[PDB]
Amino acid sequence: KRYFPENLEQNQSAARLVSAVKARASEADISSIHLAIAREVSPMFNVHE
Amino acid sequence: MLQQPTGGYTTLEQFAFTIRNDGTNATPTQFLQLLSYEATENELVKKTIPTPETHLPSARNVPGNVYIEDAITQALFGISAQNVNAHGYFSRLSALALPNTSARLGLDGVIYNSETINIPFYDPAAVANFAATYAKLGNASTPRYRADMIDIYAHVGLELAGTDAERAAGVMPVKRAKFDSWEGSLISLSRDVVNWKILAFLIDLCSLEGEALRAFKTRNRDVFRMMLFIMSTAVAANVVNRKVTKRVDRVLEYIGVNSMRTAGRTATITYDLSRHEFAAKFLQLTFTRWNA
Amino acid sequence: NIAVAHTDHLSVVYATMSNFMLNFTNNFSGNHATFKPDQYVITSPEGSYKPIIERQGETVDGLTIIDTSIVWPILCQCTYPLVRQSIMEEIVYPDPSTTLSQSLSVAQVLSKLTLPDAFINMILSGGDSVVMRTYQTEADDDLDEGIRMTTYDQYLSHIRERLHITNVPDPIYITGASTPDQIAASVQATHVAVVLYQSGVINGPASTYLRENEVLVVMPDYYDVVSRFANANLQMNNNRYHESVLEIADIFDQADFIQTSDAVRQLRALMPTLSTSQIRHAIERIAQITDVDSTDYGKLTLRFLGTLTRSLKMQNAQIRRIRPDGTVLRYDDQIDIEAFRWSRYFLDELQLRRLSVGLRLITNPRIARRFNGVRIMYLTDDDPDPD
Amino acid sequence: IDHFAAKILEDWRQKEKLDKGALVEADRVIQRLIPLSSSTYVQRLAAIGALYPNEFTENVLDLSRLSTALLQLSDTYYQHANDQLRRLYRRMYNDSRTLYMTQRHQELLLAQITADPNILLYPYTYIFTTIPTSMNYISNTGQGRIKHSLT
Amino acid sequence: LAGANTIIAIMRLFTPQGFLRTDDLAIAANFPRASRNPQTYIPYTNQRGTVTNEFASRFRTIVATLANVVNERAVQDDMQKATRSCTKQWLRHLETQFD
Amino acid sequence: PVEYGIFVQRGATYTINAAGEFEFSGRNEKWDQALYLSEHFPALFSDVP
Ligand SMILES: Nc1nc2c(ncn2[C@@H]2O[C@H](COP(=O)(O)OP(=O)(O)OP(=O)(O)O)[C@@H](O)[C@H]2O)c(=O)[nH]1
Ligand SMILES: [Mg+2]
Repeated sequence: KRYFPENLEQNQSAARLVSAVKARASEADISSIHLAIAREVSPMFNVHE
Repeated sequence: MLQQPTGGYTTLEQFAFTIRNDGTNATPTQFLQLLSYEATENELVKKTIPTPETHLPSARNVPGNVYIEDAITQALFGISAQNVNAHGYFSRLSALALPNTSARLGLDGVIYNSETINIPFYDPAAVANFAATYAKLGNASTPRYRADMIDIYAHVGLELAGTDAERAAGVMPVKRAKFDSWEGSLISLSRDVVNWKILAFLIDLCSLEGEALRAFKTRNRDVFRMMLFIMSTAVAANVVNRKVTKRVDRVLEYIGVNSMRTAGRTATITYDLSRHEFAAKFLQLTFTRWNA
Repeated sequence: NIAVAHTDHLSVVYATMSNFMLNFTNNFSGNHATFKPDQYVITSPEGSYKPIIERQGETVDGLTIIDTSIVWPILCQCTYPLVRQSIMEEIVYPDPSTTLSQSLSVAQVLSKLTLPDAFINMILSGGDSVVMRTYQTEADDDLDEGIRMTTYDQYLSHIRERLHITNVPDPIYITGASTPDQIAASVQATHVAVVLYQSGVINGPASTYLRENEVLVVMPDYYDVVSRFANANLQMNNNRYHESVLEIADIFDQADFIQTSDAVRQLRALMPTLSTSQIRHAIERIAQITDVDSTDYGKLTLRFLGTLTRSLKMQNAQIRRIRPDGTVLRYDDQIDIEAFRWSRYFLDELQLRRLSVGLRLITNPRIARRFNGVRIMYLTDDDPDPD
Repeated sequence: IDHFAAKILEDWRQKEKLDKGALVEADRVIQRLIPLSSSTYVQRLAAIGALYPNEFTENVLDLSRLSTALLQLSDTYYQHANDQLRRLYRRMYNDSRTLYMTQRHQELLLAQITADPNILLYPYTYIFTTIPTSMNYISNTGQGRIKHSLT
Repeated sequence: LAGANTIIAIMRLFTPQGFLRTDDLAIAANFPRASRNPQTYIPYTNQRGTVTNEFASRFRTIVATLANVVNERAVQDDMQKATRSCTKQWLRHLETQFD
Repeated sequence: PVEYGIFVQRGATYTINAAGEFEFSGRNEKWDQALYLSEHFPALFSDVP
């Protein structure tokens, strides 16, 4: 993972922001990403939420 | 000893002053044709130049033959020269100032302490006249005698950029010079100038008198202007190029305004503070001699 | 009792450490009411600036936290060679050579720390570019010919910041009330041939000026651009134009800013299309070709620092003060120190001087020995000659 | 900035007394400062300070926040409707190290050099001609509503 | 809008950086296509120049905008004042990852 | 407490203006070092009466 500059993740002031990013940062999964790229071009039938 | 002609030493083909340009040895006048000026809102007005100090610095007892022409031309136009005051060999000119000295100034531009064989040298009277003013390059650094280094450049501007009406008026708009240019143009110009035997120009400037002198000032005006140009690029606050439809116009700004800059740049030679004091003094003396 | 030995001894230690080579910054002015450290940054026009002073919060092994409590031992449980005087300790005057050599080692190390990055960036400094349309104002115009235009977004993303770096007035807006002379005045005042389009139809003498002088109009958007010009010739057309990349070297030309000599250009033509990754890789390779000399104290300062540099962009990186508001200031000839005007690609004066000579070597025909193209043809080889 | 502004007030008042022609025991002919190195805002102050704008004589500026008034005034001069005043202010801003002064000042300086031949005084100086302006602004700072009688 | 300019300005950050390619090959192959004239919007295009990448530069102006917004964001708690600047640093890092 | 109220109503910080006049915040915010690089200064050290 390359989410943070060195070494702001270590930094105390940044803890709120770091928790904020780790709140959003999904672990990479190949099938989920391939699904993302694919969904970009595949026809939608049920309206995506 | 080389005899001095009725015209200056500069009349001899041996002392031709010629910058490289367009693959040929162009004379300075035909380079200065290339120069063009963008007037801006500012105005240069030439103050009266203070008279140079009477004092001639002592030439300290120096056994060696001091290469003075090299020292001067490097102090004014040298790409890499610095601390041009720590050594203080310019004072050596004063050794020539005495009537009937055993010293001679060679065409090589070295000050021999005694006349020596197979070394041609300027007529000692003329050199005495030249040293009587230019030894004062020796006190370029001494606090009591330092030249103004801001005001003097106005004259540089007027003598370089100034139209005959502006030169008559003694006031010209501050100008921003430009010319179609080759890569590294200011450097190569500055070095073509550094190789010049300017001691000829100075010795003629100081020894000649009467009509023969005035005819010198006209014949050599463009040369003097080229020295003034190299120097002005040395102090120009900035120096850009401009694209001009598959051509490049070098643009130095501004003429006649010493920016007092000391940090180096690839575009032009740069004055350390010592070189500024030196160039100021040189300008003071040479301009004092150019108007009389 | 203690101050008699503070003002008269420690003060000359501050006065002496004030002179050390690596203490380059000013520390105070004495006015608590108004002092604030000058905030230089390494702005990169094609990147985001790295402030030198930052609350990065890395503690440097605890160095950035301050115990005020330390004043108590100073006032109380500590002794001074002057305070003791009733024994008289001789004062110690330390050898300059230790901190001098340590400073020299640090300086010499970081002086050559940046060289491959600096060299590569020097080479590619002109390589940044903007997409630009070239509309054709008259019949039988080659696609190179005509008015040149680029979106405000590109100019904002590339041309502008470099104008701030080059310290020139912002280029004039053109309203079609614009005489060609006003445009020329702008192109002179800011030596890049660029003017921002504003509003209204632009008169034909101005159009012929912008065309003849290759001045780059900066259109806010491309919707019906021909309505924006006085196409009295009726040659110009909304669909008649040519897209093309235009290198920053093709607009700017400032010798200590953007390397732009024909040798380096002739070099860039040979370059395969790049990326920041490929460039970082190049820099790493040049770095591993030249294993720089270092004193043992330098190896120590290296490992202390002591790793990655690659995060910073450096494309035309310059050193400039930012306002505390966070806006990046232009170089003030009166405030910022002279050396900061152009990072001369972060290279020594001597390296530039040699560099010109090498450009003469590279451009020389006798070493241009990689040949392009070939002609298959079925002839007898009766009298061979390579030429 | 506050220093320069106080000095601009001083030189403006003194020049206001010299312009009325009354004899004055002035300490020096140009009471205001010359920046040698300074920020942009000081260079602006030196420029409008040199200009001796009609606005001071008219009391158009508010002196309660003097330096601010001078900054805004330098703004109006930076893009003045009058080309003379604009080009003059701009010229003063471009060469702030030079001390611009009216010719009537310079004659005083010359008298001073005459009386004390070896006196030191600032060498870098330009003698601009002052530009007349016909617009007499009404003013009266201090309490009191104006009771207009409309024509 | 008359006074919501910062909102519209942030909203322009969401505008897509690609182009609307008509499905040329698919049309030539006579593949099924419910549209009268088939086309899809490609997210981004090949970089034109030797060095700069238009997409990355767009992201650069995006995070510069976001940094100005984070900067102008008034806060009262001290830790909020802290994460403001830390947020600014982290945006500044995301830009390099993106490029 | 009284002088504290009079002081803190002025603000816990200030910024020097481009005209050089002080401009106090008018607010009682706790200071953070993140502000040290900001335009603001602590108000206690303004030395303004
Ligand atoms: N001499 C002078 N130059 C000015 C003035 N105002 C703007 N400039 C020029 O404009 C450049 C920057 O413009 P701005 O950023 O708009 O100026 P500012 O600091 O915002 O000040 P304001 O014009 O009052 O908003 C400076 O480098 C100046 O050369 C002025 O009042 N006097
Ligand atoms: Mg006083």
